[PDB]
Amino acid sequence: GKCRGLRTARKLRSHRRDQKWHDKQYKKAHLGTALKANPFGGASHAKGIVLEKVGVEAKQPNSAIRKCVRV
Amino acid sequence: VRMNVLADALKSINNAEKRGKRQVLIRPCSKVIVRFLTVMMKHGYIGEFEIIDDHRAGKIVVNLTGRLNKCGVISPRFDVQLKDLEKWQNNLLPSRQFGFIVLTTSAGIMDHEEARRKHTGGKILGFFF
Amino acid sequence: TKKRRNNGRAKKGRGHVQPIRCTNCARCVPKDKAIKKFVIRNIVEAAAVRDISEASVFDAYVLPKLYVKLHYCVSCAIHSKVVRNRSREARKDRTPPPRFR
Amino acid sequence: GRVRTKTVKKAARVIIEKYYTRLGNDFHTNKRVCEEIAIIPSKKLRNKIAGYVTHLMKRIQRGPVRGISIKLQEEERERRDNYVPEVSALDQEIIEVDPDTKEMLKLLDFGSLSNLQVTQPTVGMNFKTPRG
Amino acid sequence: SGALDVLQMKEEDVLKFLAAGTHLGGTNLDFQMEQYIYKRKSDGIYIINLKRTWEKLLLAARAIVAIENPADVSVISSRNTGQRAVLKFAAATGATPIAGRFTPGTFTNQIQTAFREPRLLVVTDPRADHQPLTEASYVNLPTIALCNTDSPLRYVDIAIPCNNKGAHSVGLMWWMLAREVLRMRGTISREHPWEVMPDLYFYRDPEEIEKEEQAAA
Amino acid sequence: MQNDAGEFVDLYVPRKCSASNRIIGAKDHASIQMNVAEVDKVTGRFNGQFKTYAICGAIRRMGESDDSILRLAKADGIVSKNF
Amino acid sequence: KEWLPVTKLGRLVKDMKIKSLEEIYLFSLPIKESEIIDFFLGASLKDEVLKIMPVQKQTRAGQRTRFKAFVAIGDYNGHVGLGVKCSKEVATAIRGAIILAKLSIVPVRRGYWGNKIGKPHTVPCKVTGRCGSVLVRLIPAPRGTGIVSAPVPKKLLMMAGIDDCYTSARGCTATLGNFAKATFDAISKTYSYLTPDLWKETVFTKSPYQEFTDHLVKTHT
Amino acid sequence: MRAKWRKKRMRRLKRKRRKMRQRSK
RNA sequence: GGUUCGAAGACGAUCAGAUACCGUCGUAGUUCCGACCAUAAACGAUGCCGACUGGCGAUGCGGCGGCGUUAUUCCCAUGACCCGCCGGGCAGCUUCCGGGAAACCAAAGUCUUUGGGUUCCGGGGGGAGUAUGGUUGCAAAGCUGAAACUUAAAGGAAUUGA
Ligand SMILES: [Mg+2]
Ligand SMILES: [Mg+2]
Ligand SMILES: [Mg+2]
Ligand SMILES: [Mg+2]
Ligand SMILES: [Mg+2]
Ligand SMILES: [Mg+2]
Ligand SMILES: [Mg+2]
Ligand SMILES: [Mg+2]
Ligand SMILES: [Mg+2]
Ligand SMILES: [Mg+2]
Ligand SMILES: [Zn+2]
Repeated sequence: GKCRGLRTARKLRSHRRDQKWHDKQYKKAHLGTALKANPFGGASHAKGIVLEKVGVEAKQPNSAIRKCVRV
Repeated sequence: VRMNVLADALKSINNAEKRGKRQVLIRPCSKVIVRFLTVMMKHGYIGEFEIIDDHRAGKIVVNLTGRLNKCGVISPRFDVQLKDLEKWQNNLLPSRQFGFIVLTTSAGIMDHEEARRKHTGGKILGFFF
Repeated sequence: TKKRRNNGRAKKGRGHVQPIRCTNCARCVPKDKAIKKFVIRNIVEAAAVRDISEASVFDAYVLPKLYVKLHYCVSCAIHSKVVRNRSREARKDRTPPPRFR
Repeated sequence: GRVRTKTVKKAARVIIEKYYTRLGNDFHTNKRVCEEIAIIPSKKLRNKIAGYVTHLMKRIQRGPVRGISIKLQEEERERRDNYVPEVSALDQEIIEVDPDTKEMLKLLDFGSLSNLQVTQPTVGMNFKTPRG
Repeated sequence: SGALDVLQMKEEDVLKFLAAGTHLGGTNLDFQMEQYIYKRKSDGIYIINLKRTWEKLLLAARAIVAIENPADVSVISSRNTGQRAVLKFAAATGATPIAGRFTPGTFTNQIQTAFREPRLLVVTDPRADHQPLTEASYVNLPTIALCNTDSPLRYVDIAIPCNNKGAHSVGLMWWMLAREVLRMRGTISREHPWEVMPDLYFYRDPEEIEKEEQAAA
Repeated sequence: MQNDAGEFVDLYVPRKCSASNRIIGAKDHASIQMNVAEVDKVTGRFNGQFKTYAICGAIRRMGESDDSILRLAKADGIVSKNF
Repeated sequence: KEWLPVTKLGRLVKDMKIKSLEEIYLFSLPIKESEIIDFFLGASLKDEVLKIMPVQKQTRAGQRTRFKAFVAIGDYNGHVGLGVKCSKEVATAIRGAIILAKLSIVPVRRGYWGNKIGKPHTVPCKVTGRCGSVLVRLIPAPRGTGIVSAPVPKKLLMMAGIDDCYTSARGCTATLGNFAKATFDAISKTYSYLTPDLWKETVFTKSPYQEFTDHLVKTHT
Repeated sequence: MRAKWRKKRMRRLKRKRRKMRQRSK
């Protein structure tokens, strides 16, 4: 803490609110932008219909075809 | 500007005790400073001192022993009940055998162990050990 | 990494020092940062001094000097070998090289 | 490039301190001295040791050599160190004294010694080097 | 001294001090030595109070006597002015001399051949002998040093104010330091002058040696 | 350090500087303990009595080791009061 | 095999003339031979290798790999040592680190929490040690708490005889080198801390170098 | 790609975007 | 108003190319007056106010004191040197004060022995000082300022090599 007066509780409290929004994990849980970008909508599981069967390459050091499904 | 004279007095004593001197000159004087050192006096941490009387805020010359580890001030002067006193001394004292929290009550400026002995809360001023 | 305590110059409490011009190139350098030579030499150098001395119409003519002051940017100063880099602790001394000859 | 290595210099410096009296000034005699007094396993460094020993002789003859101590030369070092004069350099009938220490002595119980002579202090406090 | 008349400095010692110029210090004065100084000249040289020189000299003598074994009191002088005085001080008192170059590690490197661990160092100058004083910081032993008006008092325990750069003054200070340790240990009586001449402790540079050799011969 | 019954449970009692009254540590290899000999009043010769002073390494490195010795000496009469 | 002392303090110890290394701690003497320690604590000293750390330097042809060993030793009441030795082979690094660990053993002050009944068990007060970025704090704890700490400062404490203590670590504690010897820093200064039970003026004891000068002069010169 | 020239590129691109925007507004 | 210099441009070189570095010429500008703009590695990459904690030699201003030189001359006193002391100021050297990841810093110390007062401000790297909205400006642009998405590193001080 920088300011240390007895009557500075409004100063200290309202400074936490501003600086908590620069916390990345706080930023996404308390905004609706992250929740609406989630395909699940905030659920742990979801059901869907298989559209096609696809395989992706892996990455630079590895080399394998990753069996995936587009749902 | 100068805001808390007791904060300056104890910081000055702590630097000169840390460097091994024998006497310290405390530039501003007040009843709070004189009453605070007399508490440190009664427990043998400092020697006897002397206040110089110019017609302004006087000076003080304090004889030092080698027994003081740290003296400090708590800002702001929080109010402390008897319920909060065990938690405060848990935070800012080294052990449970020695060390003292000086806190002013309506009964006067006086340290924590006996402030509990006459069942009075107060406002915390500082600590020494 | 802070290489030099004073930042290669002599500006302490100014904020701005006027710039000068290098002599080798035309690089614009602050006056306090530039490396300054002050060379004082005779007109005739060392081997013609006898030739003009015998050809002079005067007796015991003291040959004139040539006072010109030089300014160098850091680039020209290094490339002309008027100053050279030194070891890290040797950078700290600032007495000029010996002036016997 | 005729620089003598350590194994020649070290051997010669040991030989000179232990057999100074027997050694000479010519290369050929003390070459025989070195051969019989130390077991040197070949001729070439026997010659190189003997050659350095001869070179060390001339240095020793002129004066002392730091790394080696022949018995004679320090015997006169301790004779030089033991030397003492006949009258003391600390015994004078006039001790030159400036004014200020006369007051320093006056504060001491030595207010006036027998043989102190006061001088006039130098006027002009010009005792610093010019700054440049 | 303890204000004892037997230990008080006398007239025949003061003249020896004044002849050697021990009172004369230098042009500089560090804050650690400012209470060993009387005052300053118009010449720029400081006067060393001889009262405090003597008392500090006697205090150093007390510490040397307390060492029962004289062999583990080490004496060092790197500059050539005090090498002869060190060779003579050890002869009279029985100390172990170290004259010349001090090889770093004599006090801390037990594997070395010249590993010696004394109980007391007497040093001719803290500035020229910075190395032995630093070594004394690694093993617990006090240090005694002759200190001029400018020498720093790092790691020094009994600073004896004197003129530790003059040829005579260094010899005189080592001579009567040896005298007082002998008088206090009982080897010598205080009623007679000591037979050892002070000039036996002065350093004699090569130039003046041949001058007296041809003069004597 | 005693417990409730009064027994000394401390493993040893460490030394403590005579000039600054701080504890000399078990690895303080810059600390000293200097003995100063005692003379008798009439002859001025070594009796066999000492005065012992301890100095922590902080004071020696500070350069105040001799001044501390000087005052502790005149505190016990070894050095003349006038000085 | 037989130990031939080359130090002055070593000769006295072998002659069975110093009652305990606790006596030589009182005078802060430098123990420079490894055999004074195991003479006094040899049966009770346990050693444990904290880890093996392979530092390496890159030369013209490849890398030069040297193994560095951290070894912590100490009897389980009042003594702890920590030594570090780097050598080209792991076996010699361990042997050389134990020798360095033995020379650095420091005694441990242990006190009480609350009331002072029984043997001391905890740290006497709050002590802090530092090296590098590691800050380590030891807080006194009630009896039976145990040691609550990271694994590597815990084993130093169990061989200190401290059987309960609260800790707190700041900095890059994953650097086991600093984090080991920051605990050992806090343990060291538990005698350096002046407590109101140490206000009695010290009665000076006459030193072993001065006490035993006569046997010292005789036995070896 | 030093930041000074990157910023200059960004300014030119932004100016083009703006012009294309009031062309449509 | 336009001497010099010189964005753009023109030509001559060089070059594999050379819309550049080199050379010659040269526009806007560079100068002044009156209005806008509000950004710089606008840096000490280091908020302000206050207290305390080592020395040493300097330098600038003012003040105080002191041997002695040198002018006015006709001595007082003012100037110029010299020797110190005090208060602010720009810095410097040294240091196991202490701190720091270190480089280093008498502050970047008096911090797990954590609280002198108070302001601004950072929360892995990118996207991005970008989109949009608002506001200021003649314009150039300034201020305020996201997200989707992407990625296990990006980075600081020091060490050994090449
Ligand atoms: Mg660079
Ligand atoms: Mg600027
Ligand atoms: Mg072209
Ligand atoms: Mg042109
Ligand atoms: Mg900006
Ligand atoms: Mg900035
Ligand atoms: Mg904090
Ligand atoms: Mg971020
Ligand atoms: Mg990866
Ligand atoms: Mg950067
Ligand atoms: Zn240039």
